[PDB]
Amino acid sequence: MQSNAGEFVDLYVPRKCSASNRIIGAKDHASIPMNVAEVDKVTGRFNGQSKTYAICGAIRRMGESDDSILRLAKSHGIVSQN
Amino acid sequence: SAKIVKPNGEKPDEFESGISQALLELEMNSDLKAQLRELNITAAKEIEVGGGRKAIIIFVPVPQLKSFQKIQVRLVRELEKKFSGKHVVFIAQRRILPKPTRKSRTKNKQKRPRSRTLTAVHDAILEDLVFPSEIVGKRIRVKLDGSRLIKVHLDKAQQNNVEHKVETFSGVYKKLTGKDVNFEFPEFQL
Amino acid sequence: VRMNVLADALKSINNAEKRGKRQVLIRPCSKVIVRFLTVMMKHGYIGEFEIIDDHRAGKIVVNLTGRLNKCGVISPRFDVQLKDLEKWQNNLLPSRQFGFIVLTTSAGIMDHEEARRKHTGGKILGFFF
Amino acid sequence: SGALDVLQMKEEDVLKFLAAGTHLGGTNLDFQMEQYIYKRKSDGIYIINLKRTWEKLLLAARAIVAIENPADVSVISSRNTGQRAVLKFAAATGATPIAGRFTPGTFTNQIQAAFREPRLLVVTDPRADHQPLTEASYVNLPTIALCNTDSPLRYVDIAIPCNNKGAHSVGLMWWMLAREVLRMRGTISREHPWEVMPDLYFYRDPEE
Amino acid sequence: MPLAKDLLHPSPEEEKRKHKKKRLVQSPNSYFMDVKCPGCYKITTVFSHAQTVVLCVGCSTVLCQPTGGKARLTEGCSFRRKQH
Amino acid sequence: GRMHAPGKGLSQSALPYRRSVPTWLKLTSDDVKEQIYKLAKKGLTPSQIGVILRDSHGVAQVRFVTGNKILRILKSKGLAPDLPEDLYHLIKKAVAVRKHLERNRKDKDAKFRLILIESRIHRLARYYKTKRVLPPNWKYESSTASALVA
RNA sequence: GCUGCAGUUAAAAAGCUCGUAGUUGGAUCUUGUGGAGGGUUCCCCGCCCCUUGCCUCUCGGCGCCGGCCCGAAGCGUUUACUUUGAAAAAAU
Repeated sequence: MQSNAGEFVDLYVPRKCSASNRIIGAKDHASIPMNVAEVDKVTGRFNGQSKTYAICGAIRRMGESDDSILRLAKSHGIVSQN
Repeated sequence: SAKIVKPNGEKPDEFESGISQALLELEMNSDLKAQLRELNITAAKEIEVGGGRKAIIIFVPVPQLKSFQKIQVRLVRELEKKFSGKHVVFIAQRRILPKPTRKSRTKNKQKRPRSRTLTAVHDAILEDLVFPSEIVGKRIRVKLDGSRLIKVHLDKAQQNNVEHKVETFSGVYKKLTGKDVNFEFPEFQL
Repeated sequence: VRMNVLADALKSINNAEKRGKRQVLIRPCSKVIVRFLTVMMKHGYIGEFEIIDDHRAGKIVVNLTGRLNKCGVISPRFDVQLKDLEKWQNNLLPSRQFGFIVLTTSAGIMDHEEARRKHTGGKILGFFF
Repeated sequence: SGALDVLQMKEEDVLKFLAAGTHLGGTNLDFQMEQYIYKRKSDGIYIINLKRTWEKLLLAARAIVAIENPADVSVISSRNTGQRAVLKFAAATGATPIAGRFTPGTFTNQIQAAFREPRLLVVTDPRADHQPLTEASYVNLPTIALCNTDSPLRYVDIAIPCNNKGAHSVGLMWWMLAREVLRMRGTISREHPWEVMPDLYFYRDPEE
Repeated sequence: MPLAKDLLHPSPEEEKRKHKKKRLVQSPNSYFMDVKCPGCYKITTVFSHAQTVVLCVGCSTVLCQPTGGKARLTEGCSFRRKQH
Repeated sequence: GRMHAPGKGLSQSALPYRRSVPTWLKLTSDDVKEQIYKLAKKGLTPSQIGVILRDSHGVAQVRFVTGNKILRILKSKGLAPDLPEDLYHLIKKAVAVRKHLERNRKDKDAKFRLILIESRIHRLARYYKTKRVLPPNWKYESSTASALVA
């Protein structure tokens, strides 16, 4: 958040989950980032740069996460057709 | 002749006269006369597209519209070759009215028919462009900049016939209405 | 029955947004509902929407994000007079920095920030933020 | 996937899946477990697809790789069949096994001499190991597991469908899991057959 | 819902197995059929849920027995769509 | 829901999107008219007429092959009935109820049900009389029921 | 308790239904382009058919070269609504 002074106020900007486009708390203990490791996709070996996601605790605890992680990954690798 | 076989509406134009001439000539000829009848049109017009092609429009009186729609393909085929490389399509000449309030003056003489309103005409116009396929669905999409694109799902009866005409209808519709259209076919039909 | 069409529409989008759905089904379509959702789209609270056509009253399908929080109806439809406006705008909005009460005027349907710049009051329809 | 054939289905493994009866699946469905089933049989059996198994195996495995230190991807199983399997798993790839009765409060406590604090979990059968799953959402652990066709999905980020009512279906699936992680992280990859047997990942079973 | 729903486009035929007015675009599920039973060579056309006895003017003159559902045929012959 | 029963149901007919179907139809507009006129002679009424056309002929509806409907076709002749069939069928019914009540006077159930059907006449009438499809002097009575049924 | 209350058990829904007044009531009958004011399309003249709907004219000005053109005169089916004016004693 930016004032007319140009002072960039607010203690931190909180992360916004890709599960359902909404923002998690600071004591929500069911909200998990999950790092998937990319591979070269020519031999099948680790290659550097991870794809990281984040999911909110609310959709997790009702049990929607299995579809959400699949849908996110389906538009990338290592699922492209299921 | 050729300048007096189409009633008022763009009476002296070279191409338009040459269309009417060979049109009525064929209808009197005995080559086919079981789907052709001597009648008059009511106008004609030639309008291009950005596809690098021209297309002719033939209007009709509209109660006579039923007979023109009968042959419509054989006839159009002959005129595709006679005016080479141009598509030819029939349409119906439909009047459209201002609101009964507050532009043109009236004494509320009539009710403003709902078969002479604006919306009823633009629906009827769409039926003529893709006449040999008929229309199974319509859907519409709205864009983030307030534009609208009107998808039209057409029957797969006579699919190929209008699928080599599929772009040229869109440039036609733009000029006649003002509206944007696209076409598609499904794989599912009643 | 369904005496208020607009009132039945918005409750759906409210319920749906809470669960996290990003496609919905709203019926019946009305022209009033179209221009409503147009305003809600421009500002960027919802995405593009598709009007299925029938020959009855239509049905609408919407693409939405988690940005929406609450859109309400106000029944009955009160008048506003551009000094009554401020009294309203306090009550329906959580802030002075965001949210838009919507209304209809003789200059067409629009948000309140826009209506004040046309200098015309009118009848209030709903709100959102 | 998108790799040429080195991250795609192999002719060999299809035979192993079908010999161990993984394709067969229980007589019930959920509203989340109907996107991996194709259809039902003449019989009450519901037939899991193996194409759908294969993709889910991979991105599951790629996440298990992604930790820098593998010594804290804590595997858990309490049913008898998945005991012998997990022990060889956590010997092969660096992990910490928890066999048998969980003893709850493992990650919640601060004072307990069996305290653990992993990052991931890989659980067999959600509805036998419900205690660690519930406890996962108090310490922000991602979760992976093997679902039947009717196990409840809730605190399961990614599933890896299986038959898992016992037999060879259990041990085979843990063996395949350990094959993949070594191809990707290690240098065991050669795309020519691994020495280790799926035989010694199966259940001990009452002996002769 | 899994929150992956597609309502823009219908399902292959799982949309076409629901109640007829809960389909995206309404349709009947009834149809006609062009029937020609032995001995009266004419193309009769009959509705599937006829509700009434249908006659033929030849030797045959009975073709349906009314039922609440699809009417029973007196002789099991002839089914067409026809066309649309 | 039902106006004097608690039930809430569905059985409403659903028409197709396309109305030029099924595109093989024998007979055309003028032909349909004479086909209709014959039926009204025989004692059929507009609802029955459309059934007997639809079931055994290529017509789906007369709405979809002419600009008219079954009632308007009869009206152009002047062969239309003097009051709606709808109104008639209510009045036709209520006389039989009154007969059963005279034959059996301990049937309180019947007495109740008559009040429902009775009120349903008056409500229906209050549509018609404002639309000038009846005389504005017309009123429902015991006496008028007797005369209109026989 | 209109804004802004409550009615399973804390005070509390007529035994039940019908019914006139009252209150409330589905969908449906128009969008794009040059100039001008503000962006990069979009919100005072006009254009596709419409554009402050029409005429009919005649009396009293403006024109241009007897002849011709356009402001004022009836109004757009009616209300509410909204916006502007007029109009309002002082003290408070």
